[PDB]
Amino acid sequence: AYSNNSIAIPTNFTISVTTEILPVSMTKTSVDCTMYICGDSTECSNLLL
Amino acid sequence: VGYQPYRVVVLSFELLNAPATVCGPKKSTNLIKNKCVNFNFNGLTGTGV
Ligand SMILES: *[C@@H]1O[C@H](CO)[C@@H](O)[C@H](O)[C@H]1NC(C)=O
Ligand SMILES: *[C@@H]1O[C@H](CO)[C@@H](O)[C@H](O)[C@H]1NC(C)=O
Repeated sequence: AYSNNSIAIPTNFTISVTTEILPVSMTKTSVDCTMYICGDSTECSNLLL
Repeated sequence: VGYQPYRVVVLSFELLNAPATVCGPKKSTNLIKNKCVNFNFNGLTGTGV
Protein backbone atom coordinates (compact mmCIF):
# COMPACT_ATOMS: atom_id res chain seq x y z
CA ALA A 1 0.00 0.00 0.00
CA TYR A 2 2.32 2.69 -1.31
CA SER A 3 1.57 6.36 -0.72
CA ASN A 4 3.60 9.56 -0.77
CA ASN A 5 2.73 10.53 2.82
CA SER A 6 2.29 7.14 4.54
CA ILE A 7 4.84 5.16 6.56
CA ALA A 8 4.80 1.96 8.61
CA ILE A 9 6.76 1.57 11.86
CA PRO A 10 7.11 -1.84 13.56
CA THR A 11 5.98 -2.06 17.18
CA ASN A 12 7.22 -5.46 18.40
CA PHE A 13 9.98 -7.86 17.40
CA THR A 14 10.83 -11.56 17.30
CA ILE A 15 14.17 -13.20 18.09
CA SER A 16 14.77 -16.05 15.64
CA VAL A 17 17.55 -18.64 15.57
CA THR A 18 18.40 -20.22 12.21
CA THR A 19 20.69 -23.06 11.16
CA GLU A 20 23.33 -23.19 8.43
CA ILE A 21 25.33 -26.29 7.47
CA LEU A 22 28.53 -26.12 5.41
CA PRO A 23 30.74 -29.06 4.39
CA VAL A 24 34.36 -28.49 5.40
CA SER A 25 36.34 -31.60 4.46
CA MET A 26 35.96 -34.98 2.77
CA THR A 27 37.57 -38.37 3.29
CA LYS A 28 41.26 -38.75 2.41
CA THR A 29 42.21 -41.78 0.33
CA SER A 30 45.30 -43.54 -1.00
CA VAL A 31 45.70 -45.99 -3.89
CA ASP A 32 48.37 -48.63 -4.43
CA CYS A 33 49.74 -48.23 -7.95
CA THR A 34 50.72 -51.86 -8.48
CA MET A 35 48.41 -53.90 -6.26
CA TYR A 36 45.26 -52.48 -7.88
CA ILE A 37 46.34 -53.21 -11.47
CA CYS A 38 48.72 -56.18 -11.39
CA GLY A 39 48.07 -57.53 -7.89
CA ASP A 40 50.69 -60.09 -6.82
CA SER A 41 52.16 -60.95 -10.23
CA THR A 42 55.80 -60.40 -11.17
CA GLU A 43 55.06 -60.67 -14.90
CA CYS A 44 52.32 -58.04 -14.78
CA SER A 45 54.47 -55.75 -12.62
CA ASN A 46 57.31 -56.07 -15.13
CA LEU A 47 54.90 -55.17 -17.94
CA LEU A 48 53.56 -52.23 -15.90
CA LEU A 49 57.11 -50.89 -15.47
CA VAL B 1 50.63 -85.15 -51.72
CA GLY B 2 47.24 -83.45 -51.72
CA TYR B 3 45.39 -86.58 -52.88
CA GLN B 4 46.70 -88.67 -49.94
CA PRO B 5 44.55 -89.28 -46.84
CA TYR B 6 45.02 -87.28 -43.65
CA ARG B 7 43.68 -88.34 -40.25
CA VAL B 8 42.34 -85.31 -38.38
CA VAL B 9 41.66 -85.24 -34.64
CA VAL B 10 40.19 -82.10 -33.05
CA LEU B 11 39.89 -81.80 -29.26
CA SER B 12 37.42 -79.45 -27.57
CA PHE B 13 38.26 -78.31 -24.04
CA GLU B 14 35.99 -77.18 -21.20
CA LEU B 15 37.56 -75.62 -18.11
CA LEU B 16 34.50 -74.94 -15.92
CA ASN B 17 34.77 -75.38 -12.14
CA ALA B 18 33.53 -78.98 -11.92
CA PRO B 19 36.05 -81.63 -10.79
CA ALA B 20 38.77 -82.18 -13.37
CA THR B 21 38.77 -85.39 -15.40
CA VAL B 22 41.75 -84.94 -17.76
CA CYS B 23 45.02 -83.51 -16.43
CA GLY B 24 48.60 -82.93 -17.47
CA PRO B 25 51.54 -85.07 -16.43
CA LYS B 26 52.78 -82.54 -13.88
CA LYS B 27 53.95 -83.93 -10.55
CA SER B 28 52.32 -82.83 -7.30
CA THR B 29 54.38 -81.41 -4.45
CA ASN B 30 53.45 -81.30 -0.78
CA LEU B 31 51.27 -78.46 0.49
CA ILE B 32 52.53 -75.62 2.69
CA LYS B 33 50.59 -72.71 4.17
CA ASN B 34 51.07 -69.55 6.26
CA LYS B 35 53.58 -68.41 3.64
CA CYS B 36 53.45 -66.33 0.46
CA VAL B 37 53.97 -68.89 -2.32
CA ASN B 38 53.10 -69.66 -5.93
CA PHE B 39 50.37 -72.28 -6.18
CA ASN B 40 48.76 -74.32 -8.96
CA PHE B 41 45.38 -75.89 -8.14
CA ASN B 42 43.99 -77.93 -11.07
CA GLY B 43 45.64 -75.53 -13.50
CA LEU B 44 44.60 -72.38 -11.62
CA THR B 45 47.69 -70.40 -10.64
CA GLY B 46 48.31 -67.37 -8.46
CA THR B 47 50.35 -65.89 -5.65
CA GLY B 48 49.34 -65.39 -2.04
CA VAL B 49 49.10 -66.90 1.43
C1 LIG C 1 1.13 13.25 -3.19
O1 LIG C 1 1.17 14.32 -2.24
C2 LIG C 1 0.31 15.41 -2.60
C3 LIG C 1 0.55 16.51 -1.59
O2 LIG C 1 1.86 17.04 -1.70
C4 LIG C 1 -1.14 14.94 -2.63
O3 LIG C 1 -1.98 16.01 -3.06
C5 LIG C 1 -1.29 13.75 -3.59
O4 LIG C 1 -2.61 13.23 -3.50
C6 LIG C 1 -0.28 12.66 -3.24
N1 LIG C 1 -0.36 11.58 -4.21
C7 LIG C 1 -1.20 10.54 -4.08
C8 LIG C 1 -1.14 9.52 -5.17
O5 LIG C 1 -1.97 10.45 -3.13
C1 LIG D 1 5.34 -8.52 21.85
O1 LIG D 1 5.02 -9.91 21.72
C2 LIG D 1 5.03 -10.63 22.96
C3 LIG D 1 4.79 -12.08 22.63
O2 LIG D 1 3.48 -12.28 22.09
C4 LIG D 1 3.98 -10.04 23.89
O3 LIG D 1 4.02 -10.72 25.14
C5 LIG D 1 4.24 -8.56 24.10
O4 LIG D 1 3.19 -7.98 24.88
C6 LIG D 1 4.32 -7.84 22.76
N1 LIG D 1 4.64 -6.43 22.95
C7 LIG D 1 3.87 -5.43 22.51
C8 LIG D 1 4.36 -4.05 22.80
O5 LIG D 1 2.82 -5.64 21.91
